[PDB]
Amino acid sequence: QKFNGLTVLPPLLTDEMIAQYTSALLAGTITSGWTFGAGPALQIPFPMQMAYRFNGIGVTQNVLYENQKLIANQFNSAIGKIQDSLFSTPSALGKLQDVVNHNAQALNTLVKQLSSKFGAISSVLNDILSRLDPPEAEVQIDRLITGRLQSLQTYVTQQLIRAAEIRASANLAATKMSECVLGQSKRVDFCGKGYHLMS
Amino acid sequence: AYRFNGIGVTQNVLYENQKLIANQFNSAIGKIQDSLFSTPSALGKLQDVVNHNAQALNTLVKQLSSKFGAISSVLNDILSRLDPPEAEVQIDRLITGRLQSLQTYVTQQLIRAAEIRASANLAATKMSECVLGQSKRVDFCGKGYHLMSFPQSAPHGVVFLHVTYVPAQEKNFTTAPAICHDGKAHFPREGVFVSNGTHWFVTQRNFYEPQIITTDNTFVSGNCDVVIGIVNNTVYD
Amino acid sequence: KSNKKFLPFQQFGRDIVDTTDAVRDPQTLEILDITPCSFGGVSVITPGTNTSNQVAVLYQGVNCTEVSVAIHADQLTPTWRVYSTGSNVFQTRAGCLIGAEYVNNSYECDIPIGAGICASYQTQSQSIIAYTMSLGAENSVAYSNNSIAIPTNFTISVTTEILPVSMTKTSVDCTMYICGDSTECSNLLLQYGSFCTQLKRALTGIAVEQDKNTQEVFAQVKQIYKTPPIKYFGGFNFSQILPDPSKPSKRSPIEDLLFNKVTLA
Amino acid sequence: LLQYGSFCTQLKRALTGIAVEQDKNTQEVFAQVKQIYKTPPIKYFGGFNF
Ligand SMILES: *[C@@H]1O[C@H](CO)[C@@H](O[C@@H]2O[C@H](CO)[C@@H](O)[C@H](O)[C@H]2NC(C)=O)[C@H](O)[C@H]1NC(C)=O
Ligand SMILES: *[C@@H]1O[C@H](CO)[C@@H](O[C@@H]2O[C@H](CO)[C@@H](O)[C@H](O)[C@H]2NC(C)=O)[C@H](O)[C@H]1NC(C)=O
Ligand SMILES: *[C@@H]1O[C@H](CO)[C@@H](O[C@@H]2O[C@H](CO)[C@@H](O)[C@H](O)[C@H]2NC(C)=O)[C@H](O)[C@H]1NC(C)=O
Ligand SMILES: *[C@@H]1O[C@H](CO)[C@@H](O)[C@H](O)[C@H]1NC(C)=O
Ligand SMILES: *[C@@H]1O[C@H](CO)[C@@H](O)[C@H](O)[C@H]1NC(C)=O
Ligand SMILES: *[C@@H]1O[C@H](CO)[C@@H](O)[C@H](O)[C@H]1NC(C)=O
Ligand SMILES: *[C@@H]1O[C@H](CO)[C@@H](O)[C@H](O)[C@H]1NC(C)=O
Ligand SMILES: *[C@@H]1O[C@H](CO)[C@@H](O)[C@H](O)[C@H]1NC(C)=O
Ligand SMILES: *[C@@H]1O[C@H](CO)[C@@H](O)[C@H](O)[C@H]1NC(C)=O
Ligand SMILES: *[C@@H]1O[C@H](CO)[C@@H](O)[C@H](O)[C@H]1NC(C)=O
Repeated sequence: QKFNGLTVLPPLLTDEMIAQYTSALLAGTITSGWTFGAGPALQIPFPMQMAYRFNGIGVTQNVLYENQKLIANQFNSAIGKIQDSLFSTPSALGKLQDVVNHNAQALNTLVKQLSSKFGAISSVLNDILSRLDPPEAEVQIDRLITGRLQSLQTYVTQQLIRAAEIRASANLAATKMSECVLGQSKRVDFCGKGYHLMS
Repeated sequence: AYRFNGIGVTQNVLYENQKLIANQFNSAIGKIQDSLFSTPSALGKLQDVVNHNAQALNTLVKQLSSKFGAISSVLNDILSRLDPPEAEVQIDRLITGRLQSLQTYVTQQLIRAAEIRASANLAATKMSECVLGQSKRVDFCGKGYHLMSFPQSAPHGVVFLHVTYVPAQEKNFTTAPAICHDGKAHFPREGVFVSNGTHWFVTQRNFYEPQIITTDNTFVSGNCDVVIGIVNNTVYD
Repeated sequence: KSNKKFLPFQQFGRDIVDTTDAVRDPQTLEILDITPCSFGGVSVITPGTNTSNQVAVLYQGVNCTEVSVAIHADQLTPTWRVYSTGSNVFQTRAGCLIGAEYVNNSYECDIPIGAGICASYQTQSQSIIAYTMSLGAENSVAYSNNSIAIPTNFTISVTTEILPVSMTKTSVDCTMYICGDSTECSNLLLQYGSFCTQLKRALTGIAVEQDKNTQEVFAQVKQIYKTPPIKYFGGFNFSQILPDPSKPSKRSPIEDLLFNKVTLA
Repeated sequence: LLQYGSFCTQLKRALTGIAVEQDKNTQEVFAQVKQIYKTPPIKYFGGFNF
């Protein structure tokens, strides 16, 4: 309801722009391999890039050149199963839902904290002002002031502590984007389980 | 030469372009001083720490002139113009306000120290992996193919100079996955089959250097009726 | 007017946050919805004062018709008002923007505003313009299934990275800060327990960690290695990063520039 | 409330810093490349289906 002095600001990048960035990354990695992450993009046919990657994990090229059709079929089926796996699993995106839930909960608590009395006659300033004289109203107003200041301080400290963790997660995601999408990784279990090919 | 071999280029390239490589390195080092000398927001990361610390200290000191709902913000006059039974009713409010100020300052300092520690851990990892060795992680020690790095010290921080190799002046070619000869398929040992329009060579991947196709730089391992896109030519023994 | 089905015995109406949102008129039984009057934040967009004195104003989270109506009736609290030409008011998802002319070119972002909108100072005379941010140059790679591209030359490039390591170590005395040198204040403060011991412990831990950070980053090696007196390395020149013996502090030229570039009771 | 000092300036500074960092996170993760690459009109890649 726009709350009481609380507002939400829109992010600088819209969803379309993020989709455009993702599309550019996909096109680059499909038509160039890993060359475009280190300089100008150099074209190469896709089966030859797959041969390069098999050579990178320790297998010779003739294996792929002789099992090309089988490898393509396996890749197609594996991609096809992902949509079904994500389509019918309830707790699939709990990590992304937790952020929204926590933010909504914190805002709701902050708003609800406005109906407390903190040991005063009323939680409304208007009636305190309309039924008391100035020398006696401040003795009630200051208690509300102290309580509401404490509520704001608690909210801000919690927000800072959550922002630190979000930043750590974003740093990890950026490292993964650099090392698993723009190249082929040799670190174990960093870009999936098995011998990494691409992402 | 060892480092060029580490990024996938043979040694003769450096041994034949030594003077050019040295000149390029000298010019690149020369430009860094000018780039840092005439850029205003170059060291904002190091300046932000100083600014934040000074701001926090100034706020803490300035918080001492508040009244917190008392007659005065000075203890001396409160003590000099009131009797003991009535002075504590004013002193306790100042006590509570100043305690709250100290608590806020300390919590903020802890939260900032955590982030500084994370940054220092990252810097130590970079010092180990980019200065004491050659790295293969992409975009960890600069943009390009990593060669080496040099450290320099700065107030409250460190500066890394990364040296990288970047390809240039590309050309387009016709390629094939294998060569058919005498009913046998041939794949390159390391490199790629390339064609300039009429003749076929084998070259290394990151630098154009055509060679004659021979049984010394290929292996047979198969037949000619399975590979898709195979091109048939001659292989000299 | 309200469309709430009040049972014949209620008077007020609340919501989840527990604030009044509906009421009944005593003299004529009728349900009235109550909505708060418009409020929000104000942002000021300016280039440097070295450049010009023109500004633009953003009213956050509001439609432009309401701000125009409030201005015409003189009901808006910030008394100052921008000239509001008929062609320099724009509506964005961040709010109402007054004082900038919207063009339909795309540039790199200069001053962020909102959902993809940026502002800049352009000579087009000089003025402030608003536009949609550009993501980059368009490129398409010539993909084919028998064509490859191979480089024929190279470049040696050098780049920089700056990282913070440590911060300032400070200490605070409780009694001096809170009570000065008053004995009555100290006796009163003694009744609050042991907050000051915790404060001292926290600050001391921070200082020790500050020293440990620098130790971990810089004390990598165990030997002090020295470079030979003759500085010939096959044509490579390291003079800009090696220590300079003429000056007293024995720093490289780049280190001197860095230490003079940072400005600090 | 004016008698309590400057807690509100600190609160505003903290929230503003949080918001700016929120924008910087997305910028660092997603704006990796400098060119906008496009895929060819004919989508044949040797039997792989994207
Ligand atoms: C690879 O690039 C270098 C750097 O541009 C080329 O060297 C330049 O060549 C031009 C043409 O003769 C000269 O005008 C420049 O003075 C050279 N630069 C330097 C630093 O010496 C080099 O010729 C290129 N190699 C090839 C095979 O084209
Ligand atoms: C290594 O580089 C430095 C810096 O460019 C060279 O020092 C310059 O030398 C020239 C010619 O002697 C002088 O005109 C400049 O004033 C020097 N610059 C500075 C900052 O002193 C140095 O000569 C180079 N090393 C070699 C062996 O040539
Ligand atoms: C790539 O995969 C998609 C998805 O499986 C294929 O699209 C399907 O094509 C069949 C036959 O034309 C249709 O019956 C399905 O309804 C399509 N699915 C969807 C979601 O549209 C597509 O044909 C494949 N590409 C090629 C070249 O075969
Ligand atoms: C190679 O030829 C293709 C097809 O015309 C062209 O698009 C590409 O730009 C060429 N490569 C170079 C480096 O000129
Ligand atoms: C391709 O290389 C062969 C080998 O020497 C040469 O004879 C021929 O002229 C070259 N063709 C072109 C177009 O450069
Ligand atoms: C060599 O290649 C040509 C063209 O693809 C083909 O017609 C011919 O049959 C091949 N040689 C043999 C012995 O099959
Ligand atoms: C009092 O107000 C009610 C509400 O409109 C009205 O129905 C009624 O006729 C009024 N009676 C008198 C005496 O004013
Ligand atoms: C904002 O103003 C425009 C211009 O009159 C109007 O068409 C639109 O309905 C308004 N929207 C809101 C939410 O007030
Ligand atoms: C800007 O882009 C083109 C210019 O020809 C036009 O179609 C579009 O409507 C313009 N946007 C405006 C005028 O707001
Ligand atoms: C790729 O090969 C197919 C053969 O199935 C051919 O029709 C197509 O033209 C080739 N791609 C291009 C860009 O020519």
